[PDB]
Amino acid sequence: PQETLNGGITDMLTELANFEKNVSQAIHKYNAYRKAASVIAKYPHKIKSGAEAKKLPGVGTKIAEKIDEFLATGKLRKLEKIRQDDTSSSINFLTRVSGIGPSAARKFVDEGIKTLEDLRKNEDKLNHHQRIGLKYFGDFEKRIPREEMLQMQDIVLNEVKKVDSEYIATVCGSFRRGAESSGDMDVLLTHPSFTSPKLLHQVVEQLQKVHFITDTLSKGETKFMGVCQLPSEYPHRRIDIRLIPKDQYYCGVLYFTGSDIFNKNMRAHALEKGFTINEYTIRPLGTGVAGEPLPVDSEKDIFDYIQWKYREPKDRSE
DNA sequence: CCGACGTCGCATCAGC
DNA sequence: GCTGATGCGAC
DNA sequence: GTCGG
Ligand SMILES: [Mg+2]
Ligand SMILES: [Mg+2]
Ligand code: NA
Ligand code: NA
Repeated sequence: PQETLNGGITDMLTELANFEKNVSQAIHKYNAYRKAASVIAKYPHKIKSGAEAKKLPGVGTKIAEKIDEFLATGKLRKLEKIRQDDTSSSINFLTRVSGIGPSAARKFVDEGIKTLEDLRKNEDKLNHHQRIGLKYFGDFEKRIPREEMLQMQDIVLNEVKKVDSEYIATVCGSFRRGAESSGDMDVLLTHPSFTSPKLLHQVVEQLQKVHFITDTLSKGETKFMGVCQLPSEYPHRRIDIRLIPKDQYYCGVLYFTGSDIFNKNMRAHALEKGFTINEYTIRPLGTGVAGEPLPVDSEKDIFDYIQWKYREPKDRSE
């Protein structure tokens, strides 16, 4: 449906969700607004009254009201006020820096650090992640055309095969769903000798060695979060690398393939057939007792157990 | 009326 | 020192 | 904020 049917409404709701999350620290109202924004975006008629909106699930008495106000006046008094408020719009802004969440942004603004310039002048009050978040603020909000993703994937598979030819790597995310662009790169790793440490680090190390990986946000025994750059300049880009055991690998690939709404929908159907699915395993439900993890050897095994027809990654927007 | 609302790895903090 | 809590980025 | 036990 064209943005311009209810775009003004969904934008109002999105911006309200952001203030809830970033300024108020009400994660649940932040999800409540997002859920209402999503259900309205998908609605194929120009909304004419709050009461009409109110029939959608996740739209309730107070969002119906705000919708009427927006229909009557082209705006919300409350959102106009919060927008112009120096403190609140700074807190909300600073959270766009990767590594600065609602709590650091509050603490910065409290001591009068409100802008990126203020951030640049005070690097010693930033932790490591936060400095990298700052040094790449602009790069991090840019999108990744599929063409660069394929070239990034060429580099990742090649270097992974070179470290040890028995690794299995799959790039997940919207890339894997065939999206024309991506926000970042998510790489899933496993190795036959890993089931239920150096295996992760050795790969990270090879990608630093050929200068693909440039910075490190965090790195553990199973997850790496970092930054990479195609050789020339291209923007710097977010890359995660996770090492999963073999018998959880295909669950990992399904989950990190997503999307969101697809996984949710699939968890929900999974529910109605007496199964649960997290990032690791699929388990039958007992009185409601999740039992032992079932064997899984492809993505398909999972879709089978729940009696759903395999879906091509292509067809997993929802 | 009032509790649920997704779940988890890593970095860094508070506190013993 | 250590453990357990909290912030943060994430389908 | 919305939903539902
Ligand atoms: Mg070999
Ligand atoms: Mg992703
Ligand atoms: Na409703
Ligand atoms: Na942030």
